[PDB]
Amino acid sequence: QVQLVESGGGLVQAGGSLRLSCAASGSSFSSYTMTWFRQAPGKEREIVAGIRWSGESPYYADSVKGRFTISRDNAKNTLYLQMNSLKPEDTAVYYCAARLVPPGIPIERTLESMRYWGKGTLVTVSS
Amino acid sequence: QVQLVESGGGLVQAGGSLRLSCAASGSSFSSYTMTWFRQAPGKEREIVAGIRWSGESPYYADSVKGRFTISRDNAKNTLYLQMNSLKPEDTAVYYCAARLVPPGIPIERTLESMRYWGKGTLVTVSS
Amino acid sequence: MQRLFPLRCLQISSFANSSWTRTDGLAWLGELQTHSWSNDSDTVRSLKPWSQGTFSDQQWETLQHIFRVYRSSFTRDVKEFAKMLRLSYPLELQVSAGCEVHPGNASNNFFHVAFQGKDILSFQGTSWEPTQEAPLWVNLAIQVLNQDKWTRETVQWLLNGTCPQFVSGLLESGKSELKKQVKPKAWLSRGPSPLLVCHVSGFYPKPVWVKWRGEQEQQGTQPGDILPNADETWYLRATLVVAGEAAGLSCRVKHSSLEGQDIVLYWG
Amino acid sequence: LFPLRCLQISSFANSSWTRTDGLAWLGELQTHSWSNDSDTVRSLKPWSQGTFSDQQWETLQHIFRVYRSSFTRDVKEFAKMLRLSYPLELQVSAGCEVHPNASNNFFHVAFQGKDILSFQGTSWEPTQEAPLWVNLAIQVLNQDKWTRETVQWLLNGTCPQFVSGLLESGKSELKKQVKPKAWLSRGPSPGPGRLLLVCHVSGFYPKPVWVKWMRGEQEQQGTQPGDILPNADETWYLRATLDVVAGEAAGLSCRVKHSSLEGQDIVLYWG
Amino acid sequence: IQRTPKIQVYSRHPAENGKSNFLNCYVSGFHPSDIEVDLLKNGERIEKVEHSDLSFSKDWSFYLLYYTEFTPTEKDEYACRVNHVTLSQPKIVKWDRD
Amino acid sequence: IQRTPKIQVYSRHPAENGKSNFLNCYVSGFHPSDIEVDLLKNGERIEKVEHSDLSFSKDWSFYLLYYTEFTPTEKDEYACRVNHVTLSQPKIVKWDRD
Ligand SMILES: CCCCCCCC/C=C\CCCCCCCCCCCCCC(=O)N[C@@H](COP(=O)([O-])OCC[N+](C)(C)C)[C@H](O)/C=C/CCCCCCCCCCCCC
Ligand SMILES: CCCCCCCC/C=C\CCCCCCCCCCCCCC(=O)N[C@@H](COP(=O)([O-])OCC[N+](C)(C)C)[C@H](O)/C=C/CCCCCCCCCCCCC
Ligand SMILES: *[C@@H]1O[C@H](CO)[C@@H](O)[C@H](O)[C@H]1NC(C)=O
Ligand SMILES: *[C@@H]1O[C@H](CO)[C@@H](O)[C@H](O)[C@H]1NC(C)=O
Ligand SMILES: *[C@@H]1O[C@H](CO)[C@@H](O)[C@H](O)[C@H]1NC(C)=O
Ligand SMILES: *[C@@H]1O[C@H](CO)[C@@H](O)[C@H](O)[C@H]1NC(C)=O
Repeated sequence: QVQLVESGGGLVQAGGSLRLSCAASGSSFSSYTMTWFRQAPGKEREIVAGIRWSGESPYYADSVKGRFTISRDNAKNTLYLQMNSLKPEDTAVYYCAARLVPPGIPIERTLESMRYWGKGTLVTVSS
Repeated sequence: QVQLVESGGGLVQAGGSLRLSCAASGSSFSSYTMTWFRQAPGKEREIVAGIRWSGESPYYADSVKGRFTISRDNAKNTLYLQMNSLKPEDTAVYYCAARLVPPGIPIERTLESMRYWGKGTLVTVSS
Repeated sequence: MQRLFPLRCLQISSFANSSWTRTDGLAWLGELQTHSWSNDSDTVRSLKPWSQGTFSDQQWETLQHIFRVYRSSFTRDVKEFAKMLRLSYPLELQVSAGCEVHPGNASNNFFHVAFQGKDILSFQGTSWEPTQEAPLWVNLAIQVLNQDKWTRETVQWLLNGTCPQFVSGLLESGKSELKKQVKPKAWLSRGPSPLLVCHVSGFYPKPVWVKWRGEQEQQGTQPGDILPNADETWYLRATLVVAGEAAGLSCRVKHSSLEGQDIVLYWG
Repeated sequence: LFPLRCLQISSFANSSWTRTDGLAWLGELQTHSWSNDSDTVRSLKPWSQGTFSDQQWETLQHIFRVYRSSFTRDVKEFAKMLRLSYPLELQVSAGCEVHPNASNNFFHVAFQGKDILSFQGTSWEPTQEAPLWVNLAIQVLNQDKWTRETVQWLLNGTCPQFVSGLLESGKSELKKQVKPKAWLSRGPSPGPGRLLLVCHVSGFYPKPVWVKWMRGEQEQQGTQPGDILPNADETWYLRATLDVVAGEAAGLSCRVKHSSLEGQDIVLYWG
Repeated sequence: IQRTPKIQVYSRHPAENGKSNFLNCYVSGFHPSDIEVDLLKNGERIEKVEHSDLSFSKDWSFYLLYYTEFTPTEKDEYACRVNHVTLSQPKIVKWDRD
Repeated sequence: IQRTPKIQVYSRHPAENGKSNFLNCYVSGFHPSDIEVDLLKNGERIEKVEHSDLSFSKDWSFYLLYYTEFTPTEKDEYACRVNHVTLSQPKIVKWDRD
């Protein structure tokens, strides 16, 4: 129902900024819970951020609070991850994920329920 | 029947070396056809190498011949992938896989028949 | 001091053959119909100004997409089951699902499926369960259905999460109409001698009490069915007889809207 | 020709008692035995492993060990799913034959002594005259893509290679020729004044044999051949009888043709 | 199995000649859902007839309410005509006044 | 379905009094698989009796070979006793020397 394609990855210096984007192909993109995952070298894949409907507070992993911002442009079927104050431990392959979640479910209880996944984009933080 | 756990992933410079390992839990590990797969950012998962019984020539994808070596220690229930002369295009999440294949089947015809998978480990080749 | 207003979502799916099918739905909150879902419509239609509860437009559109995909997928899955299980058309399938919010915020739900007018299976907890003494093919249907982990997760979300929050919003948005009290009007008539008949029409809500002399109520009163009016009120007929004893008999009507002022109609 | 026949006998007295036993035939010789009280398939011949390595053979042992327990578990679940009453009797006949070139295989399952389903191509197919509930079982079995792949591997790959290895490792015993020994006897009179000439032929290997009562070059078309019965030493026994008038019982002989005799037939004359 | 429909005809208000009113036909307890219901005036089908959405009870049997605006007279007779797979012919239930 | 067993008794070598030999009892074509086979010498059960593994034919019916080493004399009588659900009484098939 939804196909995901990440872009924007690349090489960036420590303390710099970089914006990731995820183009979604599907019918009702605005209804989907969208998440960002990442897998660092030698580490397990982990949730980064999550977003759903307008007015709701997005979810953020503790390691990215105050540095990363997740947002979405429903008119463009695009998910964004603005990564500021980048650290070497942010080097990872970042994955876009989606799940159709009905109302009444807290977003933190759906982070392990993603159904559609992108193929990832690599972000490398030098220095 | 078999549970697989990869380890050894990490950050490595171009031209360097790194060895991956896969711990298997099961009854008759030596009877299983063991394979390594990898999924690069933005690309589909693809076969890297395959190995079966002692005395048989292991399988290698054309892109890794002369650089990667697959081996197994049946006494330790462990599968190994020795990665030498690493290139940036070798950056991928590497997966351990297994399938119980009876005799009389060429190994090349079983690479799309893997049944048990590990969660994978990421290797990134910088520079 | 509290009354219950369960949400009942009803689905009527009819399969005349492999090429003619329709699915229609309705939503009831207590005795009031809040939604209508026609096969020729792309969306579930709201029947009340408060039918959306407290869900936002985006939350409601999410449910619209879920139900839109579900209707087409249900239709396709039934046709495959009939081919898989070699069941002959016509097929009549009904779904009764929903929940209720109890005073004190407790909640419970239900999801029952019927085939040709008989229960065959239901959703209990996180999985599908067959009805006791069900046809043999239902075991295969259960076997296939429980392999679908995405649908099982979505159904649990809807029953345990979406429905209780939806009902809570509806109980507040429609509190005026759900607690409304409409006084009935009654009148007497004659009937074929076996027969005094007492008509009661126009009351809301549904619970009512009607029985036939002074303080002694003739226990031989024949109450009919509580029949609906077009304006969401109700109608009830009560009949009663020895020809001589009829002189001096009275019809007594008890209803919540009367505030203790019972309607008393004496014959003559 | 030496086809490989793998036979399985699974009995379910009830939900708490079951046993599975198996055997393997290569041509007319039993090469393997599989008892419920054993963890492994047992070799009956020094060459029963064929040309498979120890690792290749251990792979097959693990496959059959898992298959036996899983088959037992799946049947008991089928009986509950399909409301089938115990006792249950199931038989499996699977194998292949290599032709000197094209090859063919088979996997037939019987229930209470009657065919119910078989493996055709890549999936399970019900017998034409099978009970209605078999379709539900077929539907469940065809959901298992791993078993379907493994069965196809065993029938189309493992079995033809196993037969070829066995023909090489057991070439001496499979090509063995054992000469029969014959002897004459008397039998119950077929009627008044009639005689029953009996000709015994025992100890020959392999099974194909030719025995008839003859007068010179004329074969008595009334010869009654019996069944070819097995001996404990993997040889065979055959009895041939002829009802005859006592006077005719003169100049009659029993002639035995067998491959081990290399054209030198055994001729035993009456008297 | 199939269930035959129960047919009940009644008016919203008491019948008063010359006063507008609503005639109701409540069809319930039938299965399957396919059904044809018509309101008749002197044996002819009334054009402007509305119906509630088809629903069903706890026992899975269906029910339906048909209604129409009408002004009764002394000689006019009204009836409800229902057709269903359980009926060999259309079942006509006349509206009995009083 | 049920199939009654066919019972055939025979010796490995021709009967010669005082020379060791093997007595065979071949039971075939029966269903179900549960069966009881005993070899008797002068009415008493022979102790050392072996049987091949239970097998079945193309038509799914079962067969079994029972055998024992023995040395016959002029007065000794040998028989094979078979019991099966298809048999009202145990069938005793005597070994005929001639
Ligand atoms: C819960 C209510 C919340 C508030 C509602 C407010 C509005 C109310 C108004 C109208 C209500 C009308 C009635 C609604 C009924 C309940 C709707 C529940 C929707 C659940 C959606 C789940 C996700 C989805 O819609 N799932 C669908 C799509 O899934 P999928 O695309 O991921 O995969 C499809 C393919 N696959 C092979 C199934 C994997 C899925 O296909 C449905 C399955 C149907 C499940 C029930 C079946 C029960 C048995 C049927 C009979 C079998 C035998 C037949 C023999 C002939
Ligand atoms: C034959 C190959 C050459 C070598 C031979 C060497 C000699 C061996 C000696 C003697 C053997 C004699 C018997 C042999 C029989 C054939 C063996 C074939 C083994 C195939 C193994 C497949 C993998 C496996 O072992 N299959 C098993 C394990 O799979 P699993 O662990 O993935 O679990 C599956 C669970 N699931 C829910 C089904 C998905 C599997 O459970 C059995 C399948 C049954 C297959 C046959 C079914 C036939 C019908 C059953 C009854 C239906 C009706 C019931 C009514 C009550
Ligand atoms: C299927 O049913 C519909 C409605 O009952 C009917 O119009 C149509 O002709 C039927 N089709 C077939 C192929 O019977
Ligand atoms: C119900 O809607 C579906 C989907 O639009 C359509 O295929 C079907 O023909 C409709 N049923 C009718 C018109 O009876
Ligand atoms: C089941 O079968 C076994 C073996 O025949 C028998 O001992 C037992 O009594 C049977 N019944 C139960 C309930 O185990
Ligand atoms: C056959 O073997 C299985 C597995 O070991 C065992 O559970 C079963 O009891 C055995 N059957 C017998 C002992 O009759």
